[PDB]
Amino acid sequence: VRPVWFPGNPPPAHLDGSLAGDYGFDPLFLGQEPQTLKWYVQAELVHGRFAMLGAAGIILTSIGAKVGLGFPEWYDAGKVVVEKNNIDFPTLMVIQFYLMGWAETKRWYDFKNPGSQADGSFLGFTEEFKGLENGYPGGRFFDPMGLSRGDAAKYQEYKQKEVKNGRLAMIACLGFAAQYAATGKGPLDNLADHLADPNHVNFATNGVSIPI
Amino acid sequence: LPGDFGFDPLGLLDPVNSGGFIEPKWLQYSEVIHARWAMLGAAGCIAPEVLGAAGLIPDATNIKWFESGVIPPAGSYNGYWADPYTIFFVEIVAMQFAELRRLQDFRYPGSMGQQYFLGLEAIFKGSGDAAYPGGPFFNLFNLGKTEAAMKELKLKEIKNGRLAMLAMLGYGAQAVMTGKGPFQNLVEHLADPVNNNILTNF
Amino acid sequence: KVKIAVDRNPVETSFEKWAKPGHFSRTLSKGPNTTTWIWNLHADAHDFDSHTSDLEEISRKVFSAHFGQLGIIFIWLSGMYFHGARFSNYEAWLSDPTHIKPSAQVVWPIVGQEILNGDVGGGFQGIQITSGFFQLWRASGITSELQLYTTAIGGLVMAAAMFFAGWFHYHKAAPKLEWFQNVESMLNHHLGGLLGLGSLAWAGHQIHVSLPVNKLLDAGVDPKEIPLPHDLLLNRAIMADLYPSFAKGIAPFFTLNWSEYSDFLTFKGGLNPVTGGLWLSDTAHHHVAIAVLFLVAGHMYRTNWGIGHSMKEILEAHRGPFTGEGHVGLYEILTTSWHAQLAINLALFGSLSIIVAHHMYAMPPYPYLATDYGTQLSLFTHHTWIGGFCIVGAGAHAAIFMVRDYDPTNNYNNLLDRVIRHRDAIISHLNWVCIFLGFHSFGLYIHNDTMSALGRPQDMFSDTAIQLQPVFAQWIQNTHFLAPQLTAPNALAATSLTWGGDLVAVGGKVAMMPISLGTSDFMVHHIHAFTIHVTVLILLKGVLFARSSRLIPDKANLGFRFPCDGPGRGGTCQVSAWDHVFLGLFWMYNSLSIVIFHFSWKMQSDVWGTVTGVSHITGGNFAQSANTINGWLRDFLWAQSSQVIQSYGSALSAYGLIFLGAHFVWAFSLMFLFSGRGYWQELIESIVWAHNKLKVAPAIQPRALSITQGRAVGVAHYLLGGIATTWSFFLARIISVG
Amino acid sequence: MKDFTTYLSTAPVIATIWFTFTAGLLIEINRYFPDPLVF
Ligand SMILES: CC1=C(C/C=C(\C)CCC[C@H](C)CCC[C@H](C)CCCC(C)C)C(=O)c2ccccc2C1=O
Ligand code: SF4
Repeated sequence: VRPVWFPGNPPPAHLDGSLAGDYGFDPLFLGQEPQTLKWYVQAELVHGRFAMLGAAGIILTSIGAKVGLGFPEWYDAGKVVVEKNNIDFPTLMVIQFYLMGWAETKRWYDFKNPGSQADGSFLGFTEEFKGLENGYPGGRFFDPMGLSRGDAAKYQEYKQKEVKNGRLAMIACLGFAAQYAATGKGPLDNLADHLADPNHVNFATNGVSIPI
Repeated sequence: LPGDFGFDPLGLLDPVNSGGFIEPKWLQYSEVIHARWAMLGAAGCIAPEVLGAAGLIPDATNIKWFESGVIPPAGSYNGYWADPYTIFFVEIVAMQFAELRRLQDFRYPGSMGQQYFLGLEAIFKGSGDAAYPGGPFFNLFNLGKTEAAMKELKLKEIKNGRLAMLAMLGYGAQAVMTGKGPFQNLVEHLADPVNNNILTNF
Repeated sequence: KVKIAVDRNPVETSFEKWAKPGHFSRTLSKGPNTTTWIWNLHADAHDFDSHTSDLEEISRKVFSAHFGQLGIIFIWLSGMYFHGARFSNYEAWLSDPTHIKPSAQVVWPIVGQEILNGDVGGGFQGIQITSGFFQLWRASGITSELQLYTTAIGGLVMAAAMFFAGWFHYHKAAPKLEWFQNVESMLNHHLGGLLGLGSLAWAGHQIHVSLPVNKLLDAGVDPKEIPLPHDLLLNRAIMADLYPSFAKGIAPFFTLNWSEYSDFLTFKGGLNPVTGGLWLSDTAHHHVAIAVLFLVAGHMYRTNWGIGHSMKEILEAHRGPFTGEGHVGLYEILTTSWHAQLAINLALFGSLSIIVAHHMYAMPPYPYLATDYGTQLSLFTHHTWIGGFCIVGAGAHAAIFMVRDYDPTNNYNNLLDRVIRHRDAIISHLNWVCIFLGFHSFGLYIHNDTMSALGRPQDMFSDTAIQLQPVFAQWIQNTHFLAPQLTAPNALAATSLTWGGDLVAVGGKVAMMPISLGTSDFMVHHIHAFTIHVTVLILLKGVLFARSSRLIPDKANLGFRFPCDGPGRGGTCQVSAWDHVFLGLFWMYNSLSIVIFHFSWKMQSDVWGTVTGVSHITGGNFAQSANTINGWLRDFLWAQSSQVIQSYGSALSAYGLIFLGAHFVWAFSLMFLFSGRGYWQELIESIVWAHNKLKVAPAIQPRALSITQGRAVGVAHYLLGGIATTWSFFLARIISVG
Repeated sequence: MKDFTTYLSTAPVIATIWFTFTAGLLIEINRYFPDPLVF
């Protein structure tokens, strides 16, 4: 009864509508298995949040570029900033590695053992590394504002909005990648261009995307 | 049933062991589908030429139909507000939606009037028959509230559509042979039913 | 009443049985305990008669099987076109088919396989393809590798379609037995439509595409200079330029004035001398004739209306006095046994492919093909081998039928019955004649070599010594040489120069010349004849006594394939028609190896070479060396061996490599050929003691192969080694010397 | 899906994939490190 990703057909078995963003879309039944499905839930959450990060930073930097603030174009920005500063690329990379490794490992072994990460074996903290749900580590740290601990209904709505904006951000960053891969320019530039002539600024005008 | 003059030599209407899309329902469905298409195609190809013949339309218009640009080798028109492919793109997505939901009916009747579709779902109950939905839209006016006149309209539709299909065949064949407008050919064969014929064009 | 009969959604679609080995068969479905389980599992995967008993379901199985087969072939052709479009010098060779070697395979810059990317002309670095795709595409008139790109793409699409077709027709809608049995319908359909239409469409493509573009090719215009094919289709102007008949279009055809169209339907015969290919006008005339023929042919039998014919009726009608029931019931038989139609088609098709190769080297159609001596030889040997194997497979499945589907109760006194009766006298006469043939034909060469070593060449059998001149073949050759005068007044040239006449030269290479026939050729023909007669002998014995024998009155009860019936009463070793077709494989390989030797040497000696006189490759040595086997071995083998035995350091070095490797594997087969599975299992028991000694036994009980399986492994490896050795030798020699 | 997983856990396909993995390993090895003789 809930709006299917494809109106008219019935949803699959392992897809029901229990999690936000469920429109019955697994034409390949990858989630036939509960463990794998739940894992995929967490993976989609993580990737969507990352894409949200990506889109936000990109759009900010691109505004700073187009308006005369001297902000580099994102795909150049990493090189240009490492050059403008006296930083060592491998050092940056390895410290970043350390950090992401530790935190992501904590998350990994929490997925393994649901609650062993809040035992207080860490320095002095307890339940502040206790996941509220799979992919939902709602605690005092991952929810100091405590949105999860009030109005579970509006909270579910927020989950809906979260996964929504997350899939949107994923497709958005892919889009940006494509815009640069095509035009060699800034996505905001190409935007203003399509603004100039929607009739004549598009992939069909690029002739590259559609090769005719 | 309408348009059945017993004209099935090879006996394709055989019900036993049917299946796939060899099945009377889908068969006549496609029949009337293509028939309506051909009606529209006749109107489309014929309009602009006679329209310019009346001069009520500009001469930038009224180029021969095939010279539109659908086959650029056959010639294209320019003055179109956008690109050929530009138009073609949105055209694709639109017809995708239309045909898809029509098929969703044909496979699951009435099953396009339940998921929220902007209030246009009572419109999408149609009936228990493809090619004949009706509904408030697909039957604006209750034309044929009696079944006699209903089947009358049905037969008229069938005859008109099959004939229009034949007309499209003729249009294509002549425009290939003489490379001129069908209206051109009409004017010609009227100038000479004797000297303006397919025999002349050899 | 012929119509369409199908069953909807018969088979489902799940990967369930995919996880279930042996599910198709009863016993294998029980799973493996010993190792032969896997072997037999594989062996019986496509024995649908073993699978079940439903004729209809088996028909559907084989139907989908054919679907998938076609899909495989589509894949292969498409990949060929793809690599032709992407990794070839075909356009260079188009600019110059006279000094660029067709090459389409490039390798990677690795440990040393890179040396093989030799120089074939046009700055290209790859491997000379002997397939002849270049001349093929030029005859078809392909110009831009873009065309091959499109071609490969469409092939991918076609393959995908065919595989979906198999899937749908097996799991979604599978036809019904009567539908499969509407035989006269199928015949009319195929006979008319498939062949006639294909030929006619090819002729149309020829006329409107290739003949114009190939005409301009031989005119000498740059390849990238000719207008496009569809542009040609548009502009009848240029078509009338090439041939003014086109100015009148088609009304002359509608007025039966075919004479005018002669500009493109000629009857020249012979080759285009500037090209060495057949006259494309003549080719199109050929194909359109074939087309009309098959078209009018496809309307012979009744399907749903009073007119037509009844195969059954006519076959029953045809009966003679000495023959009893004549041709009765065979209708019933063919309507029922898959293996019958199979074996029939296989024998016919093998014979065809042989004839194909024959006529192909006889009158090469492709541009500058005759020059590519290597391609000629290669395709010829290829198709010959394919045909012979088709023959033996025919014999195989015929014997298979005779074991399985046979029934006396329906065939009372038919051709089959009297055959079964007097089979002994038949086979006896066959033995005698084969023995005589072998004796005479072999002893000829042997007595020659004997007088030679004895220094009495006066007493040999040579075209100089005591002669055996094929007066028949030479008389017929001259007959064909003189035929066009009266028996073919509208003829310009004989179909072949070997009927007699002049020599055609394209680029110095000998394209074609008339070939004479000496006592040497007499002898080699008789050799071939004897060998083939031996092969038919062994096959016929296998099939005739497959069900029984005065030794085994109940042989039909032991299945088709079976090791033996013990060592009792002397020893039953190797008593299956399976074994018989095995032996036949052997004798066939022998036969065709001999034939290709004959072909290669005679070509090199009296045909090929370079014009100036004729610089014959071996200078016709064959003429006097072939009468003696010493001359054979030395002057042919030992001589032409140099190319392969010194090919190292060259891009062709792989030829000698694979030469030695084929030697290796061919000898490897012999351990199977000679050993004993009992001995083997004894060794198995020893080694499993060794293993269990360390608690390392495998669950699946290791087992020595069946007698049959060992036989098969050995023979496969043997034939592989032999054919590969010969293949390498030929390739290296011809690439070096041609 | 589970049927598919089982089909992949079947034996010859596993032998296949392991061999492919090893072979690609060694080919890339020789690619980036050509001509090994000692050490
Ligand atoms: C050598 C030999 C054997 C012994 C050899 C046998 C049985 C073949 C062994 C095949 C392989 C090597 C065994 C199967 C290996 C498994 C797949 C285990 C995994 C191995 C990995 C490398 C994949 C016979 O049994 C035999 C029987 C009849 C006539 C001739 C012969 C014969 O010549
Ligand atoms: S196993 Fe071999 S040797 Fe023993 S009886 Fe059978 S065929 Fe003869």
